[PDB]
Amino acid sequence: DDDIAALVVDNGSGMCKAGFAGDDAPRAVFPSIVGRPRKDSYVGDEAQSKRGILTLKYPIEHGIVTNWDDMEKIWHHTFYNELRVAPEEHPVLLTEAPLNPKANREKMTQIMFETFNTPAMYVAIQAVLSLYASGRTTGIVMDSGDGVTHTVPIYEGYALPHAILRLDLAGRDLTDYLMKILTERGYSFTTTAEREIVRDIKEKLCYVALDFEQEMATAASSSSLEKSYELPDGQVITIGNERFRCPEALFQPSFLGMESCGIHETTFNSIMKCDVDIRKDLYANTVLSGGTTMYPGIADRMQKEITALAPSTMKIKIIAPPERKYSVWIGGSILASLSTFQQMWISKQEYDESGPSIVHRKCF
Amino acid sequence: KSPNVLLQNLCCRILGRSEADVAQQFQYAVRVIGSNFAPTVERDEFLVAEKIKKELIRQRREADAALFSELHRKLHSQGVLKNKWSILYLLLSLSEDPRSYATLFAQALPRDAHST
Amino acid sequence: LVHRILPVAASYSAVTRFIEEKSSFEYGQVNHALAAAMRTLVKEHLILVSQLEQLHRQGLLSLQKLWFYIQPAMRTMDILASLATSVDKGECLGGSTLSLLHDRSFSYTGDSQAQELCLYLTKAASAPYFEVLEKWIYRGIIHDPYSEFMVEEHELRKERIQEDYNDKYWDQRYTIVQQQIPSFLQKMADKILSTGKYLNVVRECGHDVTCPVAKEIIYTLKERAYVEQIEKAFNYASKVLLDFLMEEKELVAHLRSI
Amino acid sequence: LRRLLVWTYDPKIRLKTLAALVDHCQGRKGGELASAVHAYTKTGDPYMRSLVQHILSLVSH
Amino acid sequence: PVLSFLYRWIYDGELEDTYHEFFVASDPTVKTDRLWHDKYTLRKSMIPSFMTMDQSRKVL
Amino acid sequence: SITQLFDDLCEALLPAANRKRAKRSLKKVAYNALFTNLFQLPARNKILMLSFDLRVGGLGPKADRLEELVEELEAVGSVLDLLVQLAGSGPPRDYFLNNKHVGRNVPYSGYDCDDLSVFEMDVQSLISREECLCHSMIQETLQVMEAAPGTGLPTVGL
Amino acid sequence: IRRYTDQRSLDRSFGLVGQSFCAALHQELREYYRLLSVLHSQL
Amino acid sequence: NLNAVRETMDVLLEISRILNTGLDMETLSICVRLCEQGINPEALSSVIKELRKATEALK
Repeated sequence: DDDIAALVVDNGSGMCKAGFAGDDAPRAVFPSIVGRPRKDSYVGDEAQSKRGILTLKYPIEHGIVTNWDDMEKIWHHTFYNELRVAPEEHPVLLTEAPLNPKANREKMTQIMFETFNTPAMYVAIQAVLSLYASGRTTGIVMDSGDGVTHTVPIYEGYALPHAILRLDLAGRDLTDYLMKILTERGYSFTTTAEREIVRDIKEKLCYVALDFEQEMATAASSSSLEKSYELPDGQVITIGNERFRCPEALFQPSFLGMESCGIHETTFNSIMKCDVDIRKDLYANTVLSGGTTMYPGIADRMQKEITALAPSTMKIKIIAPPERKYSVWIGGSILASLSTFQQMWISKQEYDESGPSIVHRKCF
Repeated sequence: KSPNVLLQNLCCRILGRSEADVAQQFQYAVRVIGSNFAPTVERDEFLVAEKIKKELIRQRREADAALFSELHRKLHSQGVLKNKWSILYLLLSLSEDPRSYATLFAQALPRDAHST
Repeated sequence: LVHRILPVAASYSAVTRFIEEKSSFEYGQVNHALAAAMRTLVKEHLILVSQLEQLHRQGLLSLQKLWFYIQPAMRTMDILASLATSVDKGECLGGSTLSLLHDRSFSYTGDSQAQELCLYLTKAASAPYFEVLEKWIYRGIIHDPYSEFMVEEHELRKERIQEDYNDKYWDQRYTIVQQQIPSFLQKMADKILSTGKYLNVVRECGHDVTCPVAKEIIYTLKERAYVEQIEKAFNYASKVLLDFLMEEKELVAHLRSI
Repeated sequence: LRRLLVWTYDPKIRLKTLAALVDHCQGRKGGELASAVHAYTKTGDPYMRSLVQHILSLVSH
Repeated sequence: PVLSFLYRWIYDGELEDTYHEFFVASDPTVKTDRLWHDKYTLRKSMIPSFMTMDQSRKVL
Repeated sequence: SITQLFDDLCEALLPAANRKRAKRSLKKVAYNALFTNLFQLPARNKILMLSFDLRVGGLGPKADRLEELVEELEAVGSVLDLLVQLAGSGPPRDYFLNNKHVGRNVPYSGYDCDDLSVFEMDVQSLISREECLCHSMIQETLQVMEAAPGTGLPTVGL
Repeated sequence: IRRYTDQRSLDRSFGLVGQSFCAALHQELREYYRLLSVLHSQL
Repeated sequence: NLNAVRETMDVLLEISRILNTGLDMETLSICVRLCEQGINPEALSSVIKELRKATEALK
């Protein structure tokens, strides 16, 4: 780097982002999968290409661990295969999704200190890393990915987990609803390759307009939302209207079949549960986050709903980044370069002398 | 304090309202206090003393006109005010009669005949 | 070295006589305002030469230093003596001088000291002229004390001059002087003559000096606002006279009677 | 200060005007005097004009 | 001054001097209903070298 | 993102001449000072106090112009709050004012002769520059003509 | 230089670009007098 | 609309010029877009003054 360098590892559920601290892009980006057939032991592009003779599991699915073997295996293939660094010469910063229990943090550092034995570590939350790129210590962050979603109030650089609203949203559920509605429309969908094609067309070809009603009426009378797509496979599927009708669960959640509230209702009831004195302060720097920036154009509609939420006699100061999927990454990238961050960094001595639970207090 | 915030404190004394509400009058005050701020004419407290006497003669009250003399002496006995002329001129200008003209009555020297 | 400096003293000595002389009533009304505008550089000049004299007593000024200091003066005060000599050589009063300055206002650009000097003198000089213009364009008759304005009034409407001895007063009653045209009003000059001509016969029966412009006529180089004001007045003058003539004492009745 | 010529330049011009009406108007009183100060509002220098425009405001009271 | 003359020659205006600083050489008493034919000759010595010939002929 | 625009601000205050790696390290001092404040009366009255600070130092129309320009600025709101904090953080006549020989309907006030004294300072300021020049050319050469030899030449020092 | 820029500055036939050329020349000659003024005092 | 937000920023430039800041045209465009995100200007006052000092150590 520019000083004694560190490691940054973003353990998510859509993808695993790894690399050394002080690099603005991740040095390696792998998808979030476990080995051991349904290669012999591999995580990466090749494991996702051979998904049909392997198993797919996420280590953190919503903020709970499904299997100790699974979490240690995905961490192990991140630290030893995705980067291949020596643990004595680089300390590691680990991450956990917002609203995660303290015992999970203890189990996390218990894996990291036993299977690799580094002399120093850090465990941080994701929202503090997202806000630290935004150069502030205060704001409301709406993270919406493909396996987690939280509207996180963060005040004084410490997210209060009592006021974070947890919302289970997953991109697997999106792809599931896409399969159900393509079968309702009438379409062969029973294998993995068309799942890859359908996730490709929802990430890249799918359109989200600023208004729901106007474009839906116009495309229902004559589809100007359709465009012909001829892949190199030689398959022809298109409809514009239905792929814009599918992610409606943001406004009305009962379209996807979800039981919990929609996204605007979620941040609306969350700001109802924010303190009245801190409301204007959190709104003075409100940020978009989450992986849904994979198709850009969703942002304008997100800002419109946040403007409709709070009053308009207050002039909104909304921080609007172009890219907001590498937020956890760029947080650690800036943070480990500063030497003020090293005073909250935990050594091996406090882990052995004062137990595991000190990583909950010294790192945050 | 500094004078610039002190004029605001005056704008908050006489008007009850907040200073974010009334700012047109504070703007009108800042023009007139500025650029005519410091003394530029000759100060003399004795003429102002005799004019406080002439105001109290205009009420036909001769007792407080003799009380003013010992108060005017006490102002010089202590001597902790930089401009004795200003506050007596000020208080004389702000008089109110419970119950004339000044083109026959001669004022102070301007230091426009004298070099600044 | 002392010979090198004498042009600036020569270009002072031929202006200060001018400033006194052309400030009297005989020398125009614009030569007045011109000689008064060459006072502002004498102010600069006087205080510089005074303070440089007081600086010299300490030994902080010398001859070479003085020569180096007075270089921008050597341009600006030379140009004014050249201007005064050109005014003296062909004697111009009023509008004719206002052509001469208009020549001077293009004869230098790249100096940028001998441009701004003339650019200030030009706006100074057409303050007396454009206040005769502020009456003649909005009213019927001149109040010119001299005869150096571009229009000159005559009388063919008199006690002893009948209506069949003057026919129409387009004959000689309103004329334009030859060289008192300011030489940039040439395109409007005929309309300038026609305007107060329209206005006086509506003052003759009514009172109408009213206009929708009523704006102070000013000068700037490469400005044509003092064109548009004249055009806007010229429209309303002929409009009011034509509308008055065909309504009261109409030609509609008289033509059918012919 | 160059024998005080900084301070006396526009003096000798104002005063020259105030010495001209005081020679031109000799023995005039009454309306024949307001026929002799109204002959000096017909100047072209604004310095004399704004001076006589003040003197004539004084006399017409 | 070179761009000063080009403001009377990309907008309305005609060159005036006896000391030429700009290529236009108008032809006196040709100004009639026919001046879209040759009336303004292109004289090379007052063409500036920050314009090429295709530019210094198009402005005419 | 915004983290790139802080480095663009880091590029602006750097003049062009390592020297792209000093930039990324000055970017850290920019971040260490951004969170010092984050760790630990409307807009328009703050204009009035500085307009006052002008008007006491004379020069009245200049305050009259600053108020007119912030008036159309009040007709983006967060940046004037930065502008009132930075004041002196950077580097440390016409003949229609005091003349009555020109104008069109020029008023009358008689002589003032207390700006004629600041018309002598109008010359003293010109003299204070052209004496500072003769102070800045005899010093820049006495600093080189006086030393041991080999102080104005780096190649003698090797 | 002083000879050329003085012969072409009494020319009203050198035109307004030559009068700009010359204006630049006069500006450079003023700085040449600046030096010889400072040198004059050290003598 | 981009002509109007240009002229207002031009008006913004001059009143920071006569108050004698060190900010120029490009630093003002950076600072205006940074304030539009929701960044506290009271801290930007500190980071610009520290950066201009640490710049002089390089020269």
